[PDB]
Amino acid sequence: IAHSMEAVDEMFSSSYITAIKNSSVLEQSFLRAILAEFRRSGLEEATFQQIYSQHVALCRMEGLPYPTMSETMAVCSHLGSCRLLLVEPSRNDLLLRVRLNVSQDDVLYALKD
Amino acid sequence: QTLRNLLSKVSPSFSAELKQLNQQYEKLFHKWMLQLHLGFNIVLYGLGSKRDLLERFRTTMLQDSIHVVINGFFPGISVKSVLNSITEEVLDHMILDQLDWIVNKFKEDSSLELFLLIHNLDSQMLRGEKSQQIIGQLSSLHNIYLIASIDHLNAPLMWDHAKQSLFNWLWYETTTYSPYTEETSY
Amino acid sequence: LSQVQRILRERFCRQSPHSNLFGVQVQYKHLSELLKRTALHGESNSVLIIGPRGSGKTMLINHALKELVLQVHLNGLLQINDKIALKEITRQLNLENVVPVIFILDEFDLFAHHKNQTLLYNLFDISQSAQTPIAVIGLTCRLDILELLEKRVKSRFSHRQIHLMNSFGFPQYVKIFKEQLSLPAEFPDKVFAEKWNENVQYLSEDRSVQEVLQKHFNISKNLRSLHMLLMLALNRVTASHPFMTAVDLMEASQLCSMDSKANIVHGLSVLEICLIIAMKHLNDIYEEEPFNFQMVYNEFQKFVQRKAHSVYNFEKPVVMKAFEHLQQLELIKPMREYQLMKLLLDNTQIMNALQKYPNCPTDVRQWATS
Amino acid sequence: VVLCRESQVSILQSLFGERHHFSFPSIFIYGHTASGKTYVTQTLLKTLELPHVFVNCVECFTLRLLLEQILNKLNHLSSTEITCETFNDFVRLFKQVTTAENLKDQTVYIVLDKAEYLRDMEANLLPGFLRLQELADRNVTVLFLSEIVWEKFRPNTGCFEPFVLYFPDYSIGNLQKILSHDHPPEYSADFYAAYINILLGVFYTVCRDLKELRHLAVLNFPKYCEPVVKGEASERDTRKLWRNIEPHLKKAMQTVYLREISSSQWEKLQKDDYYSKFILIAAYLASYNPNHLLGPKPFPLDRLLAILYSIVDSRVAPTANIFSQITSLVTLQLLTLVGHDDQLDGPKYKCTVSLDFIRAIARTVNFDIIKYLYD
Amino acid sequence: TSSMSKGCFVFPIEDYFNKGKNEPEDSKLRFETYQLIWQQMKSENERLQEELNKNLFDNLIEFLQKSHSGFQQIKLREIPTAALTDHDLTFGSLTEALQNNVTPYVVSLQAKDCPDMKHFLQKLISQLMDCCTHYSMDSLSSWYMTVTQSPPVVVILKDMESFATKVLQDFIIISSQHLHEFPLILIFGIATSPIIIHRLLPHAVSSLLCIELFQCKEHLTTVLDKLLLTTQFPFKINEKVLQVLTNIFLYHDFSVQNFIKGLQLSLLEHFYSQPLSVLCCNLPEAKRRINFLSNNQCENIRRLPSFRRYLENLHVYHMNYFLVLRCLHKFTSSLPKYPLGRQIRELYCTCLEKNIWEYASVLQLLRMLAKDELMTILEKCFKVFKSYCENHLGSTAKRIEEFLAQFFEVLRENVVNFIDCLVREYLLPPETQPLHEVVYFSAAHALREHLNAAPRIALHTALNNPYYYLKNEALKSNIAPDICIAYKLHLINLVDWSEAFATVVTAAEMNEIIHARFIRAVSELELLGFIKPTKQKTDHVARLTW
DNA sequence: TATTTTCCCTTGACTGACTGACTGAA
DNA sequence: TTCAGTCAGTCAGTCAAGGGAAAATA
Ligand SMILES: Nc1ncnc2c1ncn2[C@@H]1O[C@H](COP(=O)(O)OP(=O)(O)OP(O)(O)=S)[C@@H](O)[C@H]1O
Ligand SMILES: Nc1ncnc2c1ncn2[C@@H]1O[C@H](COP(=O)(O)OP(=O)(O)OP(O)(O)=S)[C@@H](O)[C@H]1O
Ligand SMILES: [Mg+2]
Ligand SMILES: [Mg+2]
Repeated sequence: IAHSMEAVDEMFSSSYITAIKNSSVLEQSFLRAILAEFRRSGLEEATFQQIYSQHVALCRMEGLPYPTMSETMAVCSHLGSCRLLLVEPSRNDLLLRVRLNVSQDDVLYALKD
Repeated sequence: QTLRNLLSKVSPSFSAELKQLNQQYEKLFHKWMLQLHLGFNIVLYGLGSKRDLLERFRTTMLQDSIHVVINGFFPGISVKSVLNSITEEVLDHMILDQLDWIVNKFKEDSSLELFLLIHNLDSQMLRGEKSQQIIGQLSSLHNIYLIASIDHLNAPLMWDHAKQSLFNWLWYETTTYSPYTEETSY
Repeated sequence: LSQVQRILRERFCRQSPHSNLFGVQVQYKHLSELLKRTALHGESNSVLIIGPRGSGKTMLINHALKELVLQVHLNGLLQINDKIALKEITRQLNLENVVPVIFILDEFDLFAHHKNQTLLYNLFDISQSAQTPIAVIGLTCRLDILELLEKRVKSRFSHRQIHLMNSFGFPQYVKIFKEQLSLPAEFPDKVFAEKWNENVQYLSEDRSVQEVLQKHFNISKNLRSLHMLLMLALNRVTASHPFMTAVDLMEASQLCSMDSKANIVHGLSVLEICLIIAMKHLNDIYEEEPFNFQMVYNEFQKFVQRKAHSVYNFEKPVVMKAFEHLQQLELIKPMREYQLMKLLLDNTQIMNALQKYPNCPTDVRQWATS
Repeated sequence: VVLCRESQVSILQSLFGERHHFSFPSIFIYGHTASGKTYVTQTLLKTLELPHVFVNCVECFTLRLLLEQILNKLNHLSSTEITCETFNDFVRLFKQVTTAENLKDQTVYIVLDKAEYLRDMEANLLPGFLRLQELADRNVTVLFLSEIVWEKFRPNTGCFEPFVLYFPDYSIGNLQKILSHDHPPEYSADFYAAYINILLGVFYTVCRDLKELRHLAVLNFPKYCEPVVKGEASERDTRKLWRNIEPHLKKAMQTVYLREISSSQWEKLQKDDYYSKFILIAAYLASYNPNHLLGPKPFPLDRLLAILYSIVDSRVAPTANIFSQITSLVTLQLLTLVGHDDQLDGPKYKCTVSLDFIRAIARTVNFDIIKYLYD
Repeated sequence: TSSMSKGCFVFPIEDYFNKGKNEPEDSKLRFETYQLIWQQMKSENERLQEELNKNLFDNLIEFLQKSHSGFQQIKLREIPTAALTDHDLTFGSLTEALQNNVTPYVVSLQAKDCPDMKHFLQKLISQLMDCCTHYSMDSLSSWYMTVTQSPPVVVILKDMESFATKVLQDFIIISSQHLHEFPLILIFGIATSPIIIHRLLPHAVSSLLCIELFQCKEHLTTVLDKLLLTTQFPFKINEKVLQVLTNIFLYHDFSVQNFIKGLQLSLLEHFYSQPLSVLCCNLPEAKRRINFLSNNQCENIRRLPSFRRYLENLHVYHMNYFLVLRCLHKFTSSLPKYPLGRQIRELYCTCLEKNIWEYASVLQLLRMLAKDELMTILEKCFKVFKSYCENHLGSTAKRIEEFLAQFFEVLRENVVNFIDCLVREYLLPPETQPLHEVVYFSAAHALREHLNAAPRIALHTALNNPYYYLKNEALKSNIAPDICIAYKLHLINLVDWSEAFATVVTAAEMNEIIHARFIRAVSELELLGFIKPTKQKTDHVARLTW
């Protein structure tokens, strides 16, 4: 029964949660900043500026060094390339709408551990 | 609508008073042709409808000539139709390219003479500037003659200095009181 | 020496195969076992390897193929149309004259963007039904590869998934860094090889090196970035500098993480800086609402007439030209006058960039602060 | 020759290493307009005598032109015609053509400039060029030249990240040293240095572009030698020349800098030492009234006629000529109708003219616009 | 016959020209003379236009010469460009100006067939091949090297304002990079303010181009000096006709076409209404027509009011009057204030209005003039005298020669006396001499109403005061056709308007036909550009407001 | 090159809150 | 002469249709 259970939960389950778990530190901070901004506002779309400000605040809270805009843009591009978000960052830069590609409860369940 | 069209038993109050003006302005037909043959075109602006005057003019004068009439008041006319009538039936041939071909044809031969009658030039179907450009290039030729009429208060806005430079316009105050019975579609 | 430089250039830049593998024991074992099954036997299978870019997806296949007949490699960028793919397949299989085989599909996700996914559907059908043994493995960066496919092609798609994540901690990253910058045992000069290994050993525990490693670990665990870092660091080694030093790694780390927007702003001129300060003021007063050239020009005129010196009395054409120049670098995007312009910068970035500006006067600084 | 460029040059030369060595697949250079991304790399690749193919993205507006020009230049450097249609065919032909002896164990470079257009050509072309060393596997390096930072070249899917590089911002000393080198042999180097110094002091505030600045210097030089030719001033009269030349440069800043006056006319000069107006004024006054910041607004013909009658204290009969004259202006782009609901019934017009032109027009016929424009 | 559910139904010259039984033969002589005169007019006008266009093209050719002088290590060389219905022929002439002089290779392009760079280059290379496959600028350079083995290429963009901005930018950018290997020259056609250029070509792109600008009242002054101020042409006009023509030209539109049109309309009306227009021709033809005249023609000559008061004498009067007026214009234009007038038009108007002797106001400045002005004016007068031969004023030329050769106050006073005696001696109003009305026409209302008619004024007159053309005492301070009743009642919901119209039409007198008349009036009003139905009331529209 | 569909931006009337002139102090 | 309560006259927020150029298809 163990073999069948492993097969069924390895070939059917979604891999978003463990992909979030294995993500880097700055990526986790970016996710936390987006979640906090959404809690403040309640909308499913937000520009890059508010998320960047929330991320600066969270980095100051964590004691991390001051992050530049280009580094945040690179992190966002990497996150988009794996479709964890939805964005069109090719041409517009500071005014990018960012949407969660998965449910918020899954993100919280991944980030609680 | 039909009930109104059927009822036409009314009679004008001043009968002979209006009748005399008809001849008063009919006396100008010879002057009209005198002007028109020498490189001008004639426009009618007045309160009453000129269709009666146009009919009398075509009966009295437009008999021994090649003439084509445009009923611009019809709600379904466009310049393509008049171009088709010119090329297919007036000419024995069997829209910009068509206009170029017609201009070239009349440039080739000066033996063809046409009288272009336009009952209404300011109708909603011919208020476009490009259509007026086409008609101006047509009537700019010395082998086409133009009699036209305008009734809109804001009519002259339709053409500009270049377009009015194309038409060698001549004006004629003809203030009849004829009703617009045929023109009004109700 | 030239030999070690050539060896490392071949190691990092070309990403040539290497014997040492990191945290992929189970995945590579399974992949090579399946390849052996599909080679020694007639069974056909289909596998997708999903991972973030630069995580060494290519290496697994490139090494398990060596663990093992014709192979076909298809990249989504070269063949964009089904006719091109058919031409390449016919030419590579040496059956062009006529008209088990291994299919390798790089950039698999793009193949889901075709008009009918005909190539993928046919490959799935022949894998599932045809007696000829065919093995198909695709490379994937998107985590939603299961939703870009049609229902039927998904039905025939065997759900064999490999996940290449960077599931290793910081001390393991330290071990990886130590091992990656080590000469092998095949080098001609052996005493220098041992001394080089001793030097990299010593560099391993230097805490200023640990600063660089922690920083670039927070940025990106992707090994491609680390290889780029090592190559850039190695570029600063010649005969006069026989060994690498922690200061070199600090220099490389700083050179890898400099912001471009601040540099561009540092590249601007006086009038551009003044216009940007006026732009920041207008954006502050009008919270997140657009503007045009006239309001900015009036604000600038007010500043120069009232607070600034009588010098810098510039007309309208020069300010319009400066606005055109700023629009040319795509720092200002429309939503020519009376046009709803907007800004593409952050306030603190402008402040920091002005902090480094060489010849910034004092009145302009006060205006920026005020 | 390259001046004040020794950091990036040495970095690049170290990057190349040896001919049989391997290098980066993609290096992305970025900077400002005249930063030097083109002269430096061209002089470097000419000095090193390496196989490099120079390509302009503006000229090759089509993919086929780009690939065929690349292939023809490469074949000409190696040494009839090669024509390819897709990227895959170009890759195959490149693998076929690089097998020459002289192109066997050397790095072949594909220099691109004005690459800002590559993002607007096709979706997959840029990733194809980024991963060229993987696909061709023939010791290939490709450079990128741009004025936009790499942040705006990133596709959504992500690709092979090039190594980013910045060419440095210039300075007063660097700019003068670049300028103070190509001196006219007919006068002193100190004279040229002083000329560059005063030119920078006048113009560096806004016009930092080295190309524009050198063009301005070339244009402005002949006026500067007149004081010493006529003998009224000596070569040591710094203050005298400054006073003589400063207003001339200040005026050239207003005129030549915007190129309102053609250079030929500039050099020649220095060597030689009715009812339409009222309709337009009424239109303008009606447009800017119920801020000048928010822009004009459309107005109907009724108010235009009313304003025109009110302004003119004379009997202006509403003839057809004035009606046609109104619409004779909209064809000069000085007006614009909006809505196109009807062509004759109440044509609303919007007046797209500047204030200075209106003021000059009013000055022509002795009328004041200002007194009617504040409310 | 002409009414159905379809919109297109189709059903000697002198006989039309002459309708009165007065004289047909004199009528057909008048018509031929009129046609000959107008042919001469048109020929001379064409000569003037040709001369002006050649004058412009000379300057353009010289500009191109100086531009290509530069083409004869790049050191920042730019692209030479020159900014410049009838236009179709205009540039056509330019072609013959350029092909015969500058280069054998010149092409024209139409914005209708240049949507992208590909079509632009394809058409350009096709035209280049005619003037003798994914082409490029390298293809152009290779072709140029093949054919020339120095002459540049000229491209005519006859409607630059209609091109695509991207195509222009790309073409200029790619062209500037190959000036060393492929010469290019551009000629833009512009019929608007040149500032539009800066709104299409960005300054970054525009920095690559060296632009030159190349091009109304002067035209009219010159043509009127060569039409009416010349003695050769026999027919002339009176004061008011000229005043109306000028006051429409320099007030309504700076167009000379309608001025020439008014000239020919005046000529036609004068030759149509007046039989004695047969009388006036060139002097030999005039006399030979004089010799044989019908009795009724002699009757008409006998009844002329100018004759009741009382040709060669009038003609010599004109030939001396025009020279004296030219001298007066030379005098007036010399003054810095220009009191009498700026152009010859105002000089002739003020000389013809009345006996000029502000006249003393101008003489006041005349009294305080310097010596060099006198010398220059005398030299100009002498060259004017030498310009025209067959002079009846040779003795005056000798006198002014004596005046000038002597070269304080008395001499200037004497020469002022000489010129004042001249202007008193020759210039006069024309109607003072008899038999003027043969040559002259004046029906100001006819021409003025024909050329610049007023539709709105006529409509308002018809709709407000029907008595103006219906002479039955219908108005002197209600009893009018219902059209006027409705229009006046407008200056308005339909129910109240209909009730008021019904009560008014009953006061002026089963009656259901009043409703029918109301409907007809409303419909005919709607057909005119007056009203449009609204929803605030049953209908409330006031487009007129006048 | 010709034909058919979609939501964004313009016009307009319905609706509910707002505030200028008035009064009285200080 | 500017700052507190009143009211009448004012003013902006709010709920719908439809034109029309971009988008899609042949
Ligand atoms: N498990 C591993 N064992 C050994 N080297 C690894 C491992 N994972 C990554 N690498 C290194 O990662 C380097 C870069 O990997 P790449 O081959 O460029 O990535 P990739 O597999 O091609 O992925 P993409 O998305 O196709 S670009 C190689 O030089 C390897 O040495
Ligand atoms: N760093 C430099 N050192 C010396 N001369 C330079 C330098 N940069 C520019 N120049 C000179 O200026 C000219 C024009 O500058 P470019 O080299 O074209 O600058 P660029 O970075 O290529 O910008 P673009 O793409 O040409 S607009 C060159 O031809 C050189 O003569
Ligand atoms: Mg790979
Ligand atoms: Mg360059």
